[PDB]
Amino acid sequence: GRVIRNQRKGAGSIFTSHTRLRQGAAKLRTLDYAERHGYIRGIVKQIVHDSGRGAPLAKVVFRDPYKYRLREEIFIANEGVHTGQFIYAGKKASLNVGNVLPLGSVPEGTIVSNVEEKPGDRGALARASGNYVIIIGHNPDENKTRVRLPSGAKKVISSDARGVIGVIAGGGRVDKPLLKAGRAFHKYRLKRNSWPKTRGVAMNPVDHPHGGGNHQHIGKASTISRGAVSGQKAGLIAARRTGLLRGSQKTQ
Amino acid sequence: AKRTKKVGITGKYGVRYGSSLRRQVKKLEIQQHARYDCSFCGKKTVKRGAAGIWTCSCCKKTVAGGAYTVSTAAAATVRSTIRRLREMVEA
Amino acid sequence: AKFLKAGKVAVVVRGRYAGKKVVIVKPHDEGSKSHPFGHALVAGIERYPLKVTKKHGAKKVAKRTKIKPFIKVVNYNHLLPTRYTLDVEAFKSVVSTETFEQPSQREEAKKVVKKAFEERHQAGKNQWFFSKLRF
Amino acid sequence: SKGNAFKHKRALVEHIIQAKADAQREKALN
Amino acid sequence: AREITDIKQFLELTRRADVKTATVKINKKLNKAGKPFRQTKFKVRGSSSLYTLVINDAGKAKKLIQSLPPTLKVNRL
Amino acid sequence: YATVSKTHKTVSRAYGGSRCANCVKERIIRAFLIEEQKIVKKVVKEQTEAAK
Amino acid sequence: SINQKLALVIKSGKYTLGYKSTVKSLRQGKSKLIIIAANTPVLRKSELEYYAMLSKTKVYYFQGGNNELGTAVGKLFRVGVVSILEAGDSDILTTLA
RNA sequence: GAUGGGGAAGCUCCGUUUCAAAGGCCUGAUUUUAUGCAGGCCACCAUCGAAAGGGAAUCCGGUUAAGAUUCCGGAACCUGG
RNA sequence: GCUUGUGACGGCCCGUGAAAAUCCACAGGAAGGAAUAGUUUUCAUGCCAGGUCGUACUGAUAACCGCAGCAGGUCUCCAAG
RNA sequence: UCUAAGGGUCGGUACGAUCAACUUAGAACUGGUACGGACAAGGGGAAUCUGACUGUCUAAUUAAAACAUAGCAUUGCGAUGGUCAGAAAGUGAUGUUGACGCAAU
RNA sequence: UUUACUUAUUCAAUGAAGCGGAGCUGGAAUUCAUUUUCCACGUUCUAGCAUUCAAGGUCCCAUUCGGGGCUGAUCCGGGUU
Ligand SMILES: [Zn+2]
Repeated sequence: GRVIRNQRKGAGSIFTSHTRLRQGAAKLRTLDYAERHGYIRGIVKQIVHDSGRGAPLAKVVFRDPYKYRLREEIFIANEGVHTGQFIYAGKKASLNVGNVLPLGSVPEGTIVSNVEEKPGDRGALARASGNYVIIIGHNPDENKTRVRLPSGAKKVISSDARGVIGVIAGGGRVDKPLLKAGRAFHKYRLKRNSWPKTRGVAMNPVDHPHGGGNHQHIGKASTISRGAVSGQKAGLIAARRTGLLRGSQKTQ
Repeated sequence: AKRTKKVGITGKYGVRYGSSLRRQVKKLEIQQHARYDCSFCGKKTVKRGAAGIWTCSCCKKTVAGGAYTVSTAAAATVRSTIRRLREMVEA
Repeated sequence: AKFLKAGKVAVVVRGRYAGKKVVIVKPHDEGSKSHPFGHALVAGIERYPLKVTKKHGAKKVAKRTKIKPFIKVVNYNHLLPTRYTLDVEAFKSVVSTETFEQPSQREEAKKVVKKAFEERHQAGKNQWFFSKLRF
Repeated sequence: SKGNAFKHKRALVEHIIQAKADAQREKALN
Repeated sequence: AREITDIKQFLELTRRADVKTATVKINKKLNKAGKPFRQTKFKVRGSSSLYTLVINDAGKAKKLIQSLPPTLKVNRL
Repeated sequence: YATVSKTHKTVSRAYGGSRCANCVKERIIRAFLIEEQKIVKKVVKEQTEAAK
Repeated sequence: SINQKLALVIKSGKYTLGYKSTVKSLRQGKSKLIIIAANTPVLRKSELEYYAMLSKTKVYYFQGGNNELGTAVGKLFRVGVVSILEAGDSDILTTLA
């Protein structure tokens, strides 16, 4: 047969990310002596839009503690954050929207975003528009914070990991229909080459396992095992359930 | 004189895309094109550009909000519970 | 009440002297043909004395502490009054409405204000007035 | 005059004279 | 490419120790509302630019040529 | 700008050819008021602990 | 409350509206009490406090934005600061404000 | 696409600020002589990549069998010193 | 009126629509400096120099690619009544 | 061949003058009843099957009901990860990404 | 089968900047001979400002124009975290 479409994405030739107009990597301030022993004040100079990102960015400038210069950071804007607002980042910062605090020094039920997985990686969770995590309980001895991830999974991470108070701005974006392929064309025009998508059932047997036949049908079970091979993982991979669920979701 | 009965702003789409899809877009396009009050200067000059960014016409204050509304109802109750937990620290 | 008098120190916020501290000498509360607005005659600091330490000795101490004054009529809306004060009767008469209008008497007026500001920078008098405003 | 209210220049002058007549004739009775 | 208005400073241009040539241009122009007059142009060729003097009075023209230094190559017309 | 003289590129003021003469007035009032409040901030604190 | 005390000074006393004229009245020392809206910018709010401190003028902080401060003084426009020069039948200058 | 490195029997591959001891800049001291040594700085860390992107500065008249915003005449401007 | 430049605005986006070399300004006050005379080449004027390669012509129903002096194909500017 | 209406500039409780636009409407008269006179320039209606539509492809026999599409739904994955690439690698794509996301249908 | 460990190995960060231990100062805190214990230990109305091996204090040079220690800024260990 022929190398199928999902196998060619790993080569990275035309499937790379379109990064010309992006404003830079959105990261928290580097964890230094000031943040783990006090706080540092930053000024939101301007809120700018990032190409290919649903959420807006915030350019916060800090003073370098060891050299006389200005250090401009690229934060992800939370709702309520405005230009000129003072942003306090550190262990002793107050509990206000836009501030950056370690999760060990926030109360239970706090809503935070741009959360570090490991302390010092500068933000890994609750990062897309309209997303947040909930601080469900603490653990002083064997210091770990239990959080509620946006997918609903419960995770245990260190209490020294930092996070931005509030919810990521730009929520409710996916609540509006695009109404046409043209608006969907410009959306993927700035992210990567993954649109439009041809169905594998309408392909040839060389191009997809679902291709071929006198009728457009898959032919075999679309549930693909986890231990399968590249070129076989087409369709539902390691699916523990299929079909439309009768009932509700959001497990308590 | 009122020119359309129910399509309103979505009259530019003609007869395409269905009535129900056009109806929910109408609710969000009205929100994203309307003006809002500036909490800092008190003027009705807040307008949307580059969704998630809300700029006051005068007053140069730019506030990060929702995609189609200046304040998301989810963020409204978050701003309250973040506020509520804050009085338990000092008092 | 009336707090714009001959004693109070004011800060100019508009025009070639913004951010520089002045002292009001002759406040004209209301009315003048050449100035239809409330104004006051002030004397200020154009070039503040430089930071001097004990390592500098006897030749540049007299150089780093050279004060260049100026006299100017300033609108009340262009002044930022302070709660500080500065003794003014030392040079109250050398500056007036007639020191302008044939400016040849301005340089004679500035010399008296200069030497009065030199001797009050001496002996630690009004140390806030001779400190340059950083902005 | 922004909506229409006046089909040309002459209709506006006539409406000015008539409205000024309606302004001074009510002053005589006050 | 530069016009000169004052007569006294124009003589200093002719003795700048770098100018060597000068031209006198005679033009026939009409008055604002009357008879035509004799307008003359005195042009000094400097090292970097050309200085011109437009004299609209014929009486000033004849006594200004007398004031030109003899060490200048004056080109009539 | 390198060819033209100095007076065409600046005005006779602090932050002359850099700011619009209105943000200059704002940042002088702000400089004076914050520093004035800063020394009021310390005279309040000076006897706050001493009067415990 | 404060609102009906503000209604008396409009029709029985002399007052001043706006920022520029409030400072002019406060430099002249003709103001007895200034009222500042809640949404007034802090840089302007802190300047009025410093100006009133120099003239020994009481400062009252209105519990509302400039949109309703003008409503209190009976004006359809928004007023950021209200200056009281001479009170009439009101007792605002003798109340806790 | 080199270097430092890491792969590969090897032709060579990965990688581009990368697990590196990765440099020259204003000078001032010298009056033996040429540029030793004295402080302070700056850490960007090869290079290639557009005759339609970015970009220091020229115009008019005349002229050849065939050349010119390039030659001639006149009048300018920029850069470096 | 046509072509074009430009200004102030308005509409559109789950699309908000390059980078760098380079030049300037400001903050800063290091250093350097006058009165029997010293300090300016971002003011005016004066002096010198500006190298290397390309530059003709066609650009198409005959100069390009199609076996060719082929009704095919091949980017763009100027636009009278 | 005429008529009416639509403007500009100097003097504006005695408003007449003067210069400059093709626009529309109306009325007679006239002809071998012709007149968007050449040029230019929609056939229309009543239904069925089918795909929603704009769009896309078999360059050189198939332009379609085929593909794409918005919408809808399912699945995998919280980074010591999901999917994929590489002979190997202190190697890479998504990823200047983080579940309103990416990946597979 | 669990658990513990300095380092081997692995992952991440940072122009390897403040780690670990002890000691000061205060207080919460309670004394049953005295501290048998625990946290703090310069910045939160405001789109200003923060750099010249730091001013000050104190001690040296050979007074001359300036140069150098301690402190300001606790000490100890070189395990970058
Ligand atoms: Zn506003």
